[PDB]
Amino acid sequence: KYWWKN
Amino acid sequence: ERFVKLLDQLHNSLRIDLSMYRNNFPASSPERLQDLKSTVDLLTSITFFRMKVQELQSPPRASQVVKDCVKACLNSTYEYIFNNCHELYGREYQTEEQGPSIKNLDFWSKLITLIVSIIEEDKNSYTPCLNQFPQELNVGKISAEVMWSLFAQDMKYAMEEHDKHRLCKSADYMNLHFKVKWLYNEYVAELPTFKDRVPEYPAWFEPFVIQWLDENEEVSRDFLHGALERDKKDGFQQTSEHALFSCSVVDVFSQLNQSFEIIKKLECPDPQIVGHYMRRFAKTISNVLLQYADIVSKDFASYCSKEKEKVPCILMNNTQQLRVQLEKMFEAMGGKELDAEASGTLKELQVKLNNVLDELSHVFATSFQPHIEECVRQMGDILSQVKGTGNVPASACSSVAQDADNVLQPIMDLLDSNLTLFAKICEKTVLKRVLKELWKLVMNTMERTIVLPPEFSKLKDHMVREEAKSLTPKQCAVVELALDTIKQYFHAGGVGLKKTFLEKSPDLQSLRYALSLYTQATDLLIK
Repeated sequence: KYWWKN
Repeated sequence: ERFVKLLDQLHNSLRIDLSMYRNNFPASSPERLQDLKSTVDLLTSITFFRMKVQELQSPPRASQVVKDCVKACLNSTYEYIFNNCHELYGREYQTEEQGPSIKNLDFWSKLITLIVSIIEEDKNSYTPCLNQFPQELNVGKISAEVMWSLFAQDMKYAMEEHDKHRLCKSADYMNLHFKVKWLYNEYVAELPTFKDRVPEYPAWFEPFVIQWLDENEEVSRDFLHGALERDKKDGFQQTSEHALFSCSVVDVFSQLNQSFEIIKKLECPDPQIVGHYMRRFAKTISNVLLQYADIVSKDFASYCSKEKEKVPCILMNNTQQLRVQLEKMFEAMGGKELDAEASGTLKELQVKLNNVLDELSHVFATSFQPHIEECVRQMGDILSQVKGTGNVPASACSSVAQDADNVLQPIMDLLDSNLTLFAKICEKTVLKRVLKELWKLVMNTMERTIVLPPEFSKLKDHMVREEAKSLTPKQCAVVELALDTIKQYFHAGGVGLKKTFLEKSPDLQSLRYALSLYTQATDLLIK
């Protein structure tokens, strides 16, 4: 998944 | 005619009496204070008589004569406490070669205390006692002026002497400067003579403050080498949750601000001199902070490259924090209004620090350089295996989109855990700097791996560049899409680089031009 969501 | 001389005799006799009023009429004795009042009454009456009857152009009247007698007593009083300073002090206050010394300033601190006792005595006693001419005779007011003026004459000479020999601790000069300011502001600053200010006293101490600053810089620079080792030995721990910097940062700026707070408490009323202290202290801030940066930039690599990666981020945050807390000092030193040459060195310091965060970020991003080249060679190999698969079952077909994912998968596995780690522990600027740098690195490696230009070879006689071997249509498409995807991956929906920046990135434009040589199959004439 997008590295910038968590 | 023998009467006019008998009057002069009497007038002169009272003049002698009042010219030593303090000694002749001790504040201790209420009745003696009364006699002093009677004595001034008698003098005015004699004067009033002469002015009404005789017409000798009026010698005073009264108030100016008493004033001149009071000024005399003060000159005598000052002489008394100057010659008896030590004895008067140790007897009433406390906790040889007496008089002013050049080995210590004790004499002057004690003299100040005695001066105050005198002024206070003239305010609390005497002033109410001598209330005949309120508009024109304020003993306490005139006591402060004379006492200060006599003190200033000696203090100026003393400090010129101390300027030549030094010999005392800078602390001792600093404290005396402080105690004088208190005396001046408490008793003198609001006097008509002085109200226009530009007082001369700070100039006496100016070279002693400069020396203290010179010593202060060498003390701060010493405190630096220590705050950093204490931090390094503690392993550059983030301080607390939302402060992405370490302890050495808060330590340095506390030290710098305590030192600035010392200058501030002097309350120097001479701006030209205040500019001098600011010009000098700015040099201290520069040399201290630049040292912090130079200390870190000389050790940065050893923590970076090989894991871990938290420390290098914090060291960059620290360096950024220097930038933000400098500006905070700049305002505290009264920015814009600040001395030009002073603000000049600080603004030249913001530049130097900025051009260090850049240097630092570049070193950090380059610590990934080998692994990136590996991921990029890996993605060039995968691309070279991209084929069209027409007459083949629809489930066994690999789409352009699926293929682009497979190309980017190596470099994404690398950056994912990372980008993610950053941003979580970097200030915005630090993160943006790292991303901008990692961006340039990926674009460059791609330009020099999957799309290296055709080589030169000798053609007929003069070495021409060979024809590029065009990518297949499916290959072109997979490249394009993969490229467009990396761009979105670095934008990160509004936490990474801005879309405007990525688009006008010269490193992207060079890669696109390089790509264009091989991508002839799908490039449109007429776009």
